[PDB]
Amino acid sequence: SPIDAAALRASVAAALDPSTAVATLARFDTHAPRLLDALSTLYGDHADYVTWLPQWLSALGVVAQARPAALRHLDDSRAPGWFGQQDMLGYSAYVDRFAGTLRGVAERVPYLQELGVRYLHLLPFLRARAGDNDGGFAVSDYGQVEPALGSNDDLVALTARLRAANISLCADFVLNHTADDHAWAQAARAGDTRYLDYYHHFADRNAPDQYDTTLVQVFPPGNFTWVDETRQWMWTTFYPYQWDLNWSNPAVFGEMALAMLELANLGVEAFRLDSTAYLWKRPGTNCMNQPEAHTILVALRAVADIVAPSVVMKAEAIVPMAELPPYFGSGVQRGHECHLAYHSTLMAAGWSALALQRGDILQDVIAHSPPLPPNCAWLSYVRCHDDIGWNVLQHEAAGTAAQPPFSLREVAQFYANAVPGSYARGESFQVHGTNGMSAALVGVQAAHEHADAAAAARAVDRLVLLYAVSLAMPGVPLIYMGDELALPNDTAYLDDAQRRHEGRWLHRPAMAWELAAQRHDASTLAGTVYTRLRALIRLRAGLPALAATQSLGSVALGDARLFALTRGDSFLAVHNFSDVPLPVDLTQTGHALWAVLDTDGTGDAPEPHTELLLPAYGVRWLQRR
Repeated sequence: SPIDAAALRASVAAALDPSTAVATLARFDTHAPRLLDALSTLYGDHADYVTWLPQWLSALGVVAQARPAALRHLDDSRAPGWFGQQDMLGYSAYVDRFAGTLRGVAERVPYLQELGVRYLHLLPFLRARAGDNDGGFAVSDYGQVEPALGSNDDLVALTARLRAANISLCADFVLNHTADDHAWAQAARAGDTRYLDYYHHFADRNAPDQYDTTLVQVFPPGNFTWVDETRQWMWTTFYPYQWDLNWSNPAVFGEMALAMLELANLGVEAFRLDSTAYLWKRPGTNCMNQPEAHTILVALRAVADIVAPSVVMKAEAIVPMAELPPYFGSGVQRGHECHLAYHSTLMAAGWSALALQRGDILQDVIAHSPPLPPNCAWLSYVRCHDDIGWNVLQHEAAGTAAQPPFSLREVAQFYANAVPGSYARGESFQVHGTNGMSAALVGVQAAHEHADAAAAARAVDRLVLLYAVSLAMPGVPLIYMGDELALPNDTAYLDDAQRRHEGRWLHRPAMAWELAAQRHDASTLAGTVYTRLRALIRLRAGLPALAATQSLGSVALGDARLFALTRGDSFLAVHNFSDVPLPVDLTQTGHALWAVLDTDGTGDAPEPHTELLLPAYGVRWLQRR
């Protein structure tokens, strides 16, 4: 048998230089049983399995051999769980909006380094469909930088610059579907049945019709598109020019694993795995969140474990926190799937708590946050390139006997300025999500409109408060580009025939480097925000209690306006989500004489306290000494 365990190790060994292959073959021996078990489960009976597996493993070995020395070094030196250390801070941005090009990004590395960023997410920058391309999410080549943004050489140079600054690049890997002008799609359109089989194709409406009875439409239109060139119905979950890959075909698994490693070899250190819920289709289901989708992620993780162990696997899935634990792996796979998942529940709860002046909403979220397996952590965030999806908080909004319900529509209408008096200037997305920048959402725009200096200062307090919550979490707190300067909404897109249909442009502004130049000027908005965030980031970096290995807990306080969380046994963070100054008796919760840290940037001590008086929207960080 060509696929004997021994012959499989041989397929990989056949590509490696015996002299630099010891480390790779050792990791193969460790992780291959898990990988091969998963591949067998997925593809064991596929007609091409036996002929596919050995040559694919050889191709994997070839890509492993090509792994640059500088990246091999990270593989060898990075400890498990490195991405959850307390000095980890993240930043998410579009390449064009941030600095135009990959070269431009490289030139702004010192800005990121000074901010304290160790984890940089650049939104989709790989070559994407000609014309409409779903904001870069319709990918035409997983192995080539979008030319208007730069070349592969520029990416190599950028990641080398990033590594010197101790920064890790995170890139999107759109696993579920490709642009219809991807090379595989073009080969299908040219009649090559091998590549046609890289996608889901049907000669007539018979199966699509039946699938339509159980599928949920994402863009209410359709899940299938007739392609005249091939005269087939193609599965198109999202836009008609995005064809769903056929993950039941092992060739597709092989190709995508290789594309991942080839990105890693250009210096990508973390993969935002997108649209993973849709990877597996099963007749008679909604074709979402099938067990096989996780098995695929397990297999990809094992490939990374063998070839590029310093790489991080991140689930993109924006869902209620209760639905996230499967991404960290189930059963013997626990700790062997995704390293990271997004804490969207906490994000939405922050905004809700702020609008309703109810810290108890956050208390509840922390109290029920899923425990993190070893080498797993959260991405915590306040905003992102998408609208705020309130739906993740549906469960909490229903409330309980001990927790009063709240209205998600009331929160959304607040932020869309749909009720008189509101300080927010967001907009409803075409319960509907909310578009807008953090600064416009917390009251900065409205304060300016009213020429109100006091109201602007309260807005800043709210912004810093939301970020403080993220910064105390186990994992990577992720700053959305420009929030560190309180960048405002961008309305110019309304005048752009090509962009006006897309409301999310409101919160996708270009970086204003003239405001960035003001970040140390305490007398400016940019400077006040940046300095206050830096104070927290600096403290975070010096607190081992905040590392992802340490516990996360909540402390119930008598007042629903307050919110308290603990990290490990030596850190406590107390928050006031109201506009009223409120006292806290530390002895009530066994925190008497804990020291108050200098979160504001001068008190100045720190000193032991037995009680606190928290200003409106206030944050206090305390350490056990």
